[PDB]
Amino acid sequence: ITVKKLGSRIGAQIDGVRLGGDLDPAAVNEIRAALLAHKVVFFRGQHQLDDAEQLAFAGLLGTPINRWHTDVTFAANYPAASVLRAVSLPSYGGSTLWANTAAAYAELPEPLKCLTENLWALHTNDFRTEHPVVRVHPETGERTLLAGDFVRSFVGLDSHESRVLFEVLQRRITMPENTIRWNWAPGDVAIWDNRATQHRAIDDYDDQHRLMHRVTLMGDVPVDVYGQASRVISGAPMEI
Amino acid sequence: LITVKKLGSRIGAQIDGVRLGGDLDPAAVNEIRAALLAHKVVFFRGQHQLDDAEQLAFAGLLGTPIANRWHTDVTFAANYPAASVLRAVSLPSYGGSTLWANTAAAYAELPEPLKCLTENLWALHTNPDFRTEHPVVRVHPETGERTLLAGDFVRSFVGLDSHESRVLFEVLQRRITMPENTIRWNWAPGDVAIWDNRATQHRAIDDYDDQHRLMHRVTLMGDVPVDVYGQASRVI
Ligand SMILES: [Fe+3]
Ligand SMILES: [Fe+3]
Repeated sequence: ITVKKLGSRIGAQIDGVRLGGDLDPAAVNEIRAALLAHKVVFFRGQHQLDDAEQLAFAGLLGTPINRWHTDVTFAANYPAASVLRAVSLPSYGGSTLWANTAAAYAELPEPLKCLTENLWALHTNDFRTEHPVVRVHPETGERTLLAGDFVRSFVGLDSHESRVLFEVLQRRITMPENTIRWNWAPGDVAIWDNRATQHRAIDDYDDQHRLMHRVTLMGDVPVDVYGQASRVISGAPMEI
Repeated sequence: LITVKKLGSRIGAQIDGVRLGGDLDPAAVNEIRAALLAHKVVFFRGQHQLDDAEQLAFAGLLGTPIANRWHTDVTFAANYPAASVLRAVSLPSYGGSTLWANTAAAYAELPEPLKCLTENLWALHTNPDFRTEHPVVRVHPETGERTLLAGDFVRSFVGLDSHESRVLFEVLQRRITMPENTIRWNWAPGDVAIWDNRATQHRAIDDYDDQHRLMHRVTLMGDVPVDVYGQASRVI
């Protein structure tokens, strides 16, 4: 199977694969590895995928369970990844954005690294979690920025400071050079590494009917560059 | 003779029981120097005898004789002044007060993430074509206190873009100039101020309309800053 790089920082297309439960572990590995490298990966023409068969496919990768965000970061062990398929699409608009939060850390100036490495944030939805702003990716070892719309404030700074620094970091993360905007066709499937991305839907299709189907994979508790784990202030962990 | 009286919990003190001038006791000079370094700006009242001559001579006893935006003096230069001695000559009928902020306390009260940031940030200062790259945290060469070096002569932070620079500059300045960290002085005739330019910012206030206001300043030579790693500011 084949992997086409869609831009220099994020995104790839994968060809030669019919997604579903029957996949050869060597293929499944190539996909996993493509996902970890490119952060978000696309398959086209998967018209045969239905609800049951998406789930089944998801199951080979891990364990099934508007504004820029990482999914369910108001919880401690937020998802590692999702598989999203187009079901019915609008006649125009409806594209989706992803940003690479590992590339975004790696390109911080040294002073902003020192800042983010030591910075922690309260995320909320009731769910309240203090997470580090820089996590060590458990599979890749890359440090990734952890922020997005669930953030309420930063631990130890005031309102005004929190909001300003939040915007500084979000502007780097969402800089067009670090993002991919996907135009959805029928039979499109997307898979993203939620431990190294943010995403955002675009509401540019007037009130048109749109329906996607998503399967989400269970993820772990972030740890910072010192090994300290996120802290539950409020709410339960996610469970299967 | 001399007493030093705290004027605010973070900055400022008045010193009485001292006629300023070239004639001062070395113990008296030292007790002033001490207060200046602890309190960042100090004030002497009723110094009606002082004149240009006696101020310069007094200034000479402290070190070596060389505005309504918040700034540290002459930071576009590498070896910017350590301190200044300033006397009211002619004050307006209203207005004319002056602000100082304590840039050592400002550093010290930074959340640690922000200390990390500032310990590693360098700023380009400019002004007739002066340009220096200063650390944002300098190590005070007499007290060893770490102090924020910023103010209006800053154009940008090194390795950061324009938007970022501005935004972080404003985050810093907001902490530095928080009213709890500042002193606003109402000048009376005979008043003299001395401030440590290595641990302050100051600001004049233009709330006296047209009027004439005249002060006399004697500035003292300071050395080049170094960061917390020993690195010197670099002339461009
Ligand atoms: Fe989402
Ligand atoms: Fe000045």
